[PDB]
Amino acid sequence: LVEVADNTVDNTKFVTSMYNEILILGAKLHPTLKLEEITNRKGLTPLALAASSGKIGVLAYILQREIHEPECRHLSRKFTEWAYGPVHSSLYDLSCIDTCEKNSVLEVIAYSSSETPNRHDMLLVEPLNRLLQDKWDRFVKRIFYFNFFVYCLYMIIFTAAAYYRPVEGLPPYKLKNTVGDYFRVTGEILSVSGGVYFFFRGIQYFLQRRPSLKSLFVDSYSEILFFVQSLFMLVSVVLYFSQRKEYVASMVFSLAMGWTNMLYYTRGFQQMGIYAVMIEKMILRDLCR
Amino acid sequence: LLQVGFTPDGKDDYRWCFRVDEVNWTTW
Amino acid sequence: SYYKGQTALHIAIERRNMTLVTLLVENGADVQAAANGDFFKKTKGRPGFYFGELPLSLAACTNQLAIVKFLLQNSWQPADISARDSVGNTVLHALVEVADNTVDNTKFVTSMYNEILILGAKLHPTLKLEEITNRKGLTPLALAASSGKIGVLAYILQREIHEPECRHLSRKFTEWAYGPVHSSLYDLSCIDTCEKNSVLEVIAYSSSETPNRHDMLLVEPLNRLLQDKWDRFVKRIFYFNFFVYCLYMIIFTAAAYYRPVEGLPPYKLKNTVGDYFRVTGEILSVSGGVYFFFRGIQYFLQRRPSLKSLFVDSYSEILFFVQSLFMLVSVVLYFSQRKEYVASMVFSLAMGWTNMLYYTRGFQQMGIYAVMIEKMILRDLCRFMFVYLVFLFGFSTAVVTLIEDSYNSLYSTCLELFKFTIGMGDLEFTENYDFKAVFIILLLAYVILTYILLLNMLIALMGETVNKIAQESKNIWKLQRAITILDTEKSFLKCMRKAFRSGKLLQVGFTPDGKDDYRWCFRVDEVNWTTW
Amino acid sequence: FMFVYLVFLFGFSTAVVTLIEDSYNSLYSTCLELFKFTIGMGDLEFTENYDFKAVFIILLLAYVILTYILLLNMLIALMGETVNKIAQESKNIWKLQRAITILDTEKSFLKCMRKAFRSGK
Ligand SMILES: C=C(C)[C@]12C[C@@H](C)[C@@]34O[C@](Cc5ccccc5)(O[C@@H]1[C@@H]3C=C(COC(=O)Cc1ccc(O)c(OC)c1)C[C@]1(O)C(=O)C(C)=C[C@@H]41)O2
Ligand SMILES: C=C(C)[C@]12C[C@@H](C)[C@@]34O[C@](Cc5ccccc5)(O[C@@H]1[C@@H]3C=C(COC(=O)Cc1ccc(O)c(OC)c1)C[C@]1(O)C(=O)C(C)=C[C@@H]41)O2
Repeated sequence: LVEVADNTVDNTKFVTSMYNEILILGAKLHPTLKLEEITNRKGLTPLALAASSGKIGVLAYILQREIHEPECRHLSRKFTEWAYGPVHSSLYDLSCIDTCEKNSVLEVIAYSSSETPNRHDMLLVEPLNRLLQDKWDRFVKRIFYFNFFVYCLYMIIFTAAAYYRPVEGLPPYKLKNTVGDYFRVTGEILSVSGGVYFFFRGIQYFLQRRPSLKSLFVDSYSEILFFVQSLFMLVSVVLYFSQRKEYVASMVFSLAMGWTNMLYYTRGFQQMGIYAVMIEKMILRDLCR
Repeated sequence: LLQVGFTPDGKDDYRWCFRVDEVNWTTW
Repeated sequence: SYYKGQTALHIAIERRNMTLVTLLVENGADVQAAANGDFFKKTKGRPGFYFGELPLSLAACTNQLAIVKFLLQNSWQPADISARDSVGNTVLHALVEVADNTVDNTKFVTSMYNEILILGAKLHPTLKLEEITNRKGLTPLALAASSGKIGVLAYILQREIHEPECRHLSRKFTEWAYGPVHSSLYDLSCIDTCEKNSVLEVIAYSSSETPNRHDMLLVEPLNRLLQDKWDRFVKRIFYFNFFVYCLYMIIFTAAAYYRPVEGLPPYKLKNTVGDYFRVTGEILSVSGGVYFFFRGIQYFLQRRPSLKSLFVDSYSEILFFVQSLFMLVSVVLYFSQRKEYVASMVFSLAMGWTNMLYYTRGFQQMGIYAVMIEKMILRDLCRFMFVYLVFLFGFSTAVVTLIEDSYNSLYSTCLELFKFTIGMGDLEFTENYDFKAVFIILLLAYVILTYILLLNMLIALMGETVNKIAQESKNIWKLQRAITILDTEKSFLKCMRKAFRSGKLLQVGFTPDGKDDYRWCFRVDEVNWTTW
Repeated sequence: FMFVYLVFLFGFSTAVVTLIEDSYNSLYSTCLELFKFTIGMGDLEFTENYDFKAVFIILLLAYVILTYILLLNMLIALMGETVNKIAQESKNIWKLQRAITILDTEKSFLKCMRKAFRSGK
């Protein structure tokens, strides 16, 4: 019933109605068993299937499914606490919406391939929008701002240690006995440590997701760019340990990438996001072809 | 994490919840 | 707190229970008591619905005309139409803010407002309920005008009641209708120069958050009154203001052009006609500076605008204050015996000349250019500079680090790459810098990324802005004219006193108390023959 | 749009020439150099050692951003709207011009109208 849906008002209404009827009848026949917990070969429930395949009608039905019938209450997903007037307090189940299993509605909508048609409008469904806003206001916001602040500091140190690179002799360079030399070597170490961190982050992301080659750039632009910056710094340090003057040619690439990559954090504001999105599409659709 | 209903099997069910509110007065 | 004072009467009223609400009062329940709580208060932080604290206010705001009528005429304890809650908003206030600016809701709220007004007048002809203000000290008319409730404002301004017993209630009086023409008389009792708040003075000084302010001035009496004011005395005062500022700019330019270049400031007044003219010009310039300084300070004290809306709604005032500031600093440094007065003086002068776009607000066709330049500098350019500077600084640190062994200093790299952004660069690739291929790759990437991608991105965004704020030119112009008229009227008290804002001061009806009422009026006419 | 542009040009050029009265020697040459700045044919040399160099740089960078980028593209968008408006309805635009041409040609020569036999019959 989930995949037979075609995302039209008539078909969605019909499929949801008959889904309700079959669910009620099965519950009447077999109250002991619950049919919504059984997964297919891919190991995802009908709720997860509807969320993943873009079936916005079925997902909207299941998420806020309210059954008023007294004998059928455990079936209801959303409970209406009270309604004094225009306000109507409601309680949503959230039983398998966040941190539920290897698959969940949020974790599946977020990690779509961009082929899904309704992913942009899928997050508009009441419980998901409210839950995401609550998460953002609760603890995610300050962690994001701390992440942005630390990367801003890392870019400042990377820029300063790149600006004052010694110009006399061939690499490596003996650690001169001075405060300035100590600061320069500390800055180099901080830069390379950031490089290793970003390298492992990128590798583990690519192992987890394992994106298809065609959709490697449509949906992982920023991850590709952070991996490329880390790669260039890694090659630079390798060539600096290999006693060649050609570490700077890779280092400038790494640094300009590093600075233009703070457009990744413009994703956190409502007004400033589009500039970071335009630059992406305009470089992949138009310019490339 | 509250229990808001009773299962047909007679055992109380405890489930997570997330209270929300909305405004719609055009329907009276 | 949450339920403070809340009783089953409130639920029955909100549940549209005809009898239960009746039974509560029949038993002896008193409605004069009110329920106040965080849920009832008008707070956006938490869910709530403000219908007023008075139970009569609750019943009225809940669309129950029969029940409120019964309560008002209830024998046991009639509800007090004049009751005011802790906030101050009486029933009329509550009806005003409960409006949501929709055809159905506006029609309903206006209709029930009329019914309650007529009923109260019947009960208490002696008292008039529309003159009582809330804690903020503004009437329901002023509340509707301020909060953007265009439906309620349009209702109250042109409220015509044909009923013979209810005539003093009517705001607009129709003198006669020979045909398509229908002479009308509007009250104007509290529309201009009424109190510390008035409909015009409140619409003009909105925060731009109000949705209908541009379309609020379209209401008949206000548009007619503003046009009459503009045609009567405001127009020549505006043109005299523009002429005097044009002369002040000419003198400021001439005395700035012929500044002495020998020695350090101050300069001894040479015995000549030219020197006398130069010192006279300097004095005229500084006097203009003091005038603009005090004008700006008094404006900022009167309005006291919020920091966020300091630039959205006071662009021109900020610019005039900044010009005055630069001249003041220039004169201070000229009295401090430093040659650095000219550096501030040129800023002051270019500001002065480009500020005559303020007076382009007075023409219909020329206004938009002064409006575009504003939005395009505050919305687009400001936030696009963040996007551009990460690019410029990243690529310039990159470039200067590459060839540290035109592009010598970080400043010169910044300048050369800015000219690359705006199409005035030259890709010479002549001098033999180290790592030439990497240098070429960097700057070609930079040109394609900024000159082609980013610059045209900005150009398309600004074109969208221009397209957006060029279609609706009339609305853009009319509000600027309204603010100009209000400020000109307020500048000179005798100007308003002898302007005779109202068309006439006539008595057109008799009050229920039997004493003739004399009120201001402003005759208007209109044409509509499709209705026969 | 020339009214809007000339306040900018004259204010900024009086400003520039007053600053460095101690290419940019005469007010005429300031006007010409800044007009080429408006239409993208200027050069920000910043070479000769004028007094108050930082203020000079700030003035001309402000001028370029304000006129070359903001104002010129404002005008270009406005003219594009004009072209868009009067290019959609080409047939109407043409037919009236043809009508006036026909009327004037007919009126120019009286014998032309006399022997033209305006009416079919
Ligand atoms: C992986 C890819 C596509 C990419 C890596 C480098 C080589 C890149 O050139 C490109 C190809 C290119 C080059 C020049 C013009 C257009 C495209 O585009 C980016 C890439 C293109 C630019 C612009 O990058 C952006 O779009 C900013 C951005 C937008 C949204 C984001 O979420 C984001 O996250 C990091 C970054 C920056 C560079 O990385 C950079 O700083 C320099 C010196 C090279 C640019 O290759
Ligand atoms: C208070 C603000 C915003 C402002 C003051 C000065 C510094 C200003 O640069 C800005 C920032 C700026 C600079 C360069 C390009 C864009 C923006 O914009 C104006 C300000 C921007 C310009 C353009 O001003 C205008 O928009 C004209 C104008 C339009 C509508 C008006 O109602 C108006 O009333 C006075 C003026 C003129 C300057 O004041 C000027 O003449 C010079 C030399 C500096 C310009 O700062």
